Amino acid sequence: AKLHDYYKDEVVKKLMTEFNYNSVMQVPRVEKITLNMGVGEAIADKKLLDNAAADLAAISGQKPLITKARKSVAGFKIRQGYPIGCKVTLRGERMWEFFERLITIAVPRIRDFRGLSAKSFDGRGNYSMGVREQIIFPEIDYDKVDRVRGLDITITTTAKSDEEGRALLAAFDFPFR
Amino acid sequence: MKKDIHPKYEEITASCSCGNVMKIRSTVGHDLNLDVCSKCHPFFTGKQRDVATGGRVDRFNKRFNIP
Amino acid sequence: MLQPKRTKFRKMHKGRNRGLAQGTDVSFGSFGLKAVGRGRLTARQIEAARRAMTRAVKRQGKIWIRVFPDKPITEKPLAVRMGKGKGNVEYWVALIQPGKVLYEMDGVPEELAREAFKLAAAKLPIKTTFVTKTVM
Amino acid sequence: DKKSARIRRATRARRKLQELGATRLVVHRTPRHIYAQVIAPNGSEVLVAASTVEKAIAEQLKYTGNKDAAAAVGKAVAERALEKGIKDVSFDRSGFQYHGRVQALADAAREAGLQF
Amino acid sequence: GIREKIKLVSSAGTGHFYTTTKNKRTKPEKLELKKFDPVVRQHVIYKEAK
RNA sequence: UGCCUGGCGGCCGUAGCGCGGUGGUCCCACCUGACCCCAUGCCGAACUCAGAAGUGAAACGCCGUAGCGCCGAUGGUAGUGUGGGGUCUCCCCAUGCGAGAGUAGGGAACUGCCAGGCAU
RNA sequence: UCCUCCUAAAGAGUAACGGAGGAGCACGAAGGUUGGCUAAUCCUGGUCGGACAUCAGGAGGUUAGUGCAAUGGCAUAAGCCAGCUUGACUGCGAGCGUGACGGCGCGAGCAGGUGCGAAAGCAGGUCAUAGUGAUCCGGUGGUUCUGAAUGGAAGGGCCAUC
RNA sequence: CCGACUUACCAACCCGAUGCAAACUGCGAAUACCGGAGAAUGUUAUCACGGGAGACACACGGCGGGUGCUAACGUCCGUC
Ligand SMILES: [Mg+2]
Ligand SMILES: [Mg+2]
Ligand SMILES: [Mg+2]
Ligand SMILES: [Mg+2]
Ligand SMILES: [Mg+2]
Ligand SMILES: [Mg+2]
Ligand SMILES: [Mg+2]
Ligand SMILES: [Mg+2]
Ligand SMILES: [Mg+2]
Ligand SMILES: [Mg+2]
Ligand SMILES: [Mg+2]
Ligand SMILES: [Zn+2]
Repeated sequence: AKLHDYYKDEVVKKLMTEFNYNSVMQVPRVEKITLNMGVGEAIADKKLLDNAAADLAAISGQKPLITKARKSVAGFKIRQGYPIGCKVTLRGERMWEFFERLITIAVPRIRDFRGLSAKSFDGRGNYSMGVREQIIFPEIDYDKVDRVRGLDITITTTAKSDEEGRALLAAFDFPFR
Repeated sequence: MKKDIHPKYEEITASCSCGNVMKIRSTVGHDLNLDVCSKCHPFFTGKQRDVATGGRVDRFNKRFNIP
Repeated sequence: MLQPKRTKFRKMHKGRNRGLAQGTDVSFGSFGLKAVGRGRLTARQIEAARRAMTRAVKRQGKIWIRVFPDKPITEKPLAVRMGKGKGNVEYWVALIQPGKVLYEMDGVPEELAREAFKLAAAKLPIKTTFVTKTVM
Repeated sequence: DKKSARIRRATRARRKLQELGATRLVVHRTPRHIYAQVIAPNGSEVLVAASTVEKAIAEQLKYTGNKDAAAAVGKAVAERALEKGIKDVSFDRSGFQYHGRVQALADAAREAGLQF
Repeated sequence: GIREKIKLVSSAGTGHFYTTTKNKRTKPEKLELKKFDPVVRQHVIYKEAK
């Protein structure tokens, strides 16, 4: 919670002063971070998915969820019930630890960096993004992983709109344009 | 957290080439020395880019020694 | 040739043509052709009337078809005996009750619309009449 | 949401008890308080009740919302039912699991004398 | 009609048995079930037979 | 006795949606923490436990308001049982029953038991 | 031969070489019970990834789902998931439905012995309706029955089965 | 590096106005049927058991339909 404490001492009041919120809990707070990574090639090789699951358990210290097909789609040759994806949800101290790790170490390590887009808020303030490459996390040992495998990071926030969503992210010195 | 099934998850340390060391808890397994951090980056108010940070750039120009 | 693009079933019972009509008012245009009698309008009958009626007004105004052939009619081939299943669908018809407005017209003078409906009603088996729009 | 899910959980036991025509001991649980009512088979009239929102029970309870609070209210509700003449009831957890205070209340009622 | 009639004989040795069906191409292992024995009036293990 | 709140019903849209406002004494909810009781195909989100710092934001309750949902006559029409007629693929007459849709309107529920808080 | 809908005229039933579709199974879990859970579709944002894979939010509210046709039903789910388990129990059976009959179906409750649940309780197969074949003749196991002078035995009977 | 517009093209979903249905129903009769009570009328007209049958080729007419051509002194059902 080394950034949870950082949140509650300045950021709450910072949004309070500049948005005229009536109560302090009206200042939004990030509730969970969902770590999604859909392999899409388990049909070709089941065995690449367990290795992929191990990769995501290294980057974030949690066992990932193996998602099911949930519906048969012939355009991709999938039948329902087949393992197709990997998922983790992080809340509380583990969530904050992953958040600070991402922003401080990993986000600078992005190749061909230009920062992050500020328009991917789905209209309701919840951020979602995709990293192009996976070696950027120091948890995984370079040269011991089979292939590069990106993933999607979505920040689900209590914020009801993107404007106050941007205030929360910016008060964390999130990389906006 | 389920304990038998879950990986070991303890405290580590990570130092930057600039001499800035960050205290954090992760699962790399052992301490590491990283090269670029959030503070030493041109996008995070990076007036002092990593050019002033040496490396294989120094070996070349100290090899060549031609201004 | 008016005809449903697809149907839930390809054959239907004969049924009965009883009762009065729904849609007895000029709802779209200003003038209308209203059925006085009852009977069946084949798609060929409806389409032949439409050709005469649209050609009468020199392709002016707007023409509305208010009826649709949705009832399929089967006919046994020549010189086949009774039974051996139901016949094959030959054509489609709409059932017509007294008072139903069959065609509507707009954008043309009343004296021209009256003449156009005369030529059109010459193609229909059922007695018709000329009606105009009214405020209810 | 939360309350709607709990009602859907409780409904099957509630309707089954109504069909059996059994006196039903309904337990309610909130983070600060726990409630218990003995309900007549017709379902509209209550017979005895005991809760931690009560002047008599609160002074003894150090902190309402505890298992000891559940034991106190269970003994209290059980003695009131016993002295009125009600001896056989059917438990209605009201969509809660029979693990903590619901189990604690039921366990408290057992020693004092209810049959369920 | 792939499923075939099989006999489940009590392990109590009384000769009573039940009949049922089993698919033998899959699940080729024996079927075992604690079932009631009307002769000894008890529940005993019944084993696959026939 | 009046108001507020919680629980269990009656009842099953006149009762449900939407829009706006309003409540934290108690209550309710959010909420604090979690080796633990207990739990997550992972995750204290839910479930559970230990608590009461903050807050009524959401939710929930209450108040107001017809943009809907809903209820809805009278009259007429359709149909139809019995008997009798015609120009008999369909109608009509005597008599009995009499819709559906629509219209004028109504309408922001009413109510029972217990428990608590405030007031008298 | 059997099941579903319409014809079939608002109880049941109702014909045609009338209009349309299915069955001759499957499952020791896909059954019992306890606990838990709730879709289709669309919009917005998101690595490969696009109309359409996994993810977050929203709308929407069953427009999904049911092992297999159709109708009726299903949220207290009868739909989805997990733990434990064999009640897919044995002898009966008030009463009732449906058939000319053969027969078919439903069933509380009683007895014995069980499973799940803390308990009230639930369980005599599956959301229901197709998945089927009389009698004779034999085969197999058991049996407190019979046994052509008697004691056996063969054969027969009864029960369970092919 | 993510962009911002535009035109007389196509245009799904949605809205408003229209109809149609044996295998459509958010509505819905008249009758018919089942049951309870009451009077009057009816040679028990009702049920059960037993002795004896015949009959199981129907026809037309009305009303409600399928089939046929709302053709047939056609054909197949319901009801009188
Ligand atoms: Mg009227
Ligand atoms: Mg009306
Ligand atoms: Mg009306
Ligand atoms: Mg009928
Ligand atoms: Mg009838
Ligand atoms: Mg099933
Ligand atoms: Mg002898
Ligand atoms: Mg004969
Ligand atoms: Mg005959
Ligand atoms: Mg006849
Ligand atoms: Mg004849
Ligand atoms: Zn640095």
